[PDB]
Amino acid sequence: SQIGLFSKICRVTIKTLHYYNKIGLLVPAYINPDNGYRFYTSDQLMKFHQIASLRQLGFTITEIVTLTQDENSCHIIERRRLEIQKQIRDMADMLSRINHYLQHKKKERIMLYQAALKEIPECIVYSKRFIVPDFSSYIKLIPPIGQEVMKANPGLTLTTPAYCFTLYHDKEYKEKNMDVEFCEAVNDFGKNEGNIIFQVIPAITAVTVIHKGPYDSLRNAYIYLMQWVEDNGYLLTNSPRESYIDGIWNKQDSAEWMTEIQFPVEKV
Amino acid sequence: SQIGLFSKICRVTIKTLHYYNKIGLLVPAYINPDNGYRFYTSDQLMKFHQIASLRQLGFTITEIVTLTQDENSCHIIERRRLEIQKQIRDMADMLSRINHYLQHKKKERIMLYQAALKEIPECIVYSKRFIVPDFSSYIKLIPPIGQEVMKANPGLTLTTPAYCFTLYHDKEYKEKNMDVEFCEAVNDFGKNEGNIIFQVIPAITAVTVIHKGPYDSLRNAYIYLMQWVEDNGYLLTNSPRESYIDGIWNKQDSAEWMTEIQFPVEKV
Ligand code: 118
Ligand code: 118
Repeated sequence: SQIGLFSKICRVTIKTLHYYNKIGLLVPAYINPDNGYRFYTSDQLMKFHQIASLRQLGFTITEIVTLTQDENSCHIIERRRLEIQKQIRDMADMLSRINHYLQHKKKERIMLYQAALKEIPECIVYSKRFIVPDFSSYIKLIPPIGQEVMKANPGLTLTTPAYCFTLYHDKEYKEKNMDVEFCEAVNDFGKNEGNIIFQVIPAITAVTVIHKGPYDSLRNAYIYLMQWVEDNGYLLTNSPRESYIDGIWNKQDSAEWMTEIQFPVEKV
Repeated sequence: SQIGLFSKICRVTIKTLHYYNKIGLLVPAYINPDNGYRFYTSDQLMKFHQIASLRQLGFTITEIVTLTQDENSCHIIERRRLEIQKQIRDMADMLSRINHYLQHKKKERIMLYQAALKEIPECIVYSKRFIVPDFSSYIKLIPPIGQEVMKANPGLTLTTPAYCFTLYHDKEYKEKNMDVEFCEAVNDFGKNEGNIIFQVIPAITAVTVIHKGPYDSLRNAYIYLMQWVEDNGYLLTNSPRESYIDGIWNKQDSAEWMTEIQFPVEKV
């Protein structure tokens, strides 16, 4: 059976048979030496059937070489079983994500906020946890802390890139009784004089959305994020953070400012 | 903020930012013409955030380059949703097949048969449907059926490759007095003579198993295939075909016989 007839028997292209010969997966029975023409037999169709049966299960080519040459190799198929289970979980989450994205673009003509699930590493921060009467009053008392901590810790260099955020330790919603904890990441340990202390903040996977503009609309992102958090079945494992990209330090106009709200979540 | 500090903000590789810049997506703010350095600003971070959100959604890069600026293009999102649904369906299929594979390999030392789905086209066959008392009498009676057909039709040329097969239109296991229909696909129309007719057999999606051995033990294969259709949640849509590829006519050794069982099947 010449390669054309055989390629139509097994119903696959010629280049596929060329490739399977090139990698040594399916070798013709008899190659004519001067022309190089490949001729197969029935016992090449018998092997191509096994090859295609394994290849419909997603096995990579080298995995098929091993599956056909090494017997009692059930650990590689089980490994592939676990990987396929992981991709099914991931694809179902993707389904929920794309349903929510389509649900939004029909709900609003503009996508104001996209939600990204990113991993944030562990940090070394100086932290002050305290009650706040008003979030507007919360903004002013931070540069005093900036003076104070650099005073008490000489030569303490903050991490680059700068990570300056807020934990919201409140389990429900209110506007004037916010129990917050301001954390900012530095390089080394330090002195703990004052309400300012040092602590290690563990690495977390968190869904974050970046809101750009003034802070009075920031709650929007939270409602959105909360929707997201409930829609895709994620569970909020820790208190929500808010990391400051743009603000009074870089830029003077308060409408081009930008913060990023981060929800610590776990997949359940 | 050079590309290193920006790549450390997003926790992304320098090569990814390079690739994005090459493709036109996420062009940086300032490319210094003396040394070609790349400086990024936080607005580029805001753009990269939605880039990373879509890349976390499964969207290919050309789809992100078309989605990040032409904000009206929405049909491409239900289209991606349909692609993901197709993949989830096929992955669930694959998962059922891998679990069935694992149970069967843990069962027996030797994997005798290996099922594979393939799309068999429609084909113009000549057919003869009739009753047989046993399998051996049937095996002996096919060749005179072929001889009668080649005599009654002058100029009848078979199709290459030779798709010559039979159908068991019974639904339960009938060992004797079988209602069997032999058929073979030909090049073009002939004239109906006797009880042999011509017709066009429609294209199917068939789960196939190649039996190597004498014909009286093809039965095993069917049971296996049956388990495969009940286990992996497929459904037998039509009478099972059995195609003869290699056998007593081409090689007189009984142990080099090849028959390709084809269950017409549909997904549930
Ligand atoms: C110590 C404590 C706070 C700040 Sb900053 C800041 C943070 C990261 C990168 C640049 C600046 C600040 C504010 C105004 C003027 C100058 C610096 C800051 C304040 C509130 C909330 C978040 C960050 C700086 C040092
Ligand atoms: C019409 C009917 C049967 C056969 Sb064949 C056969 C040939 C090629 C591929 C598959 C089957 C046959 C028999 C003798 C000499 C040459 C060809 C055949 C034989 C036994 C059982 C079933 C079919 C051929 C034409």
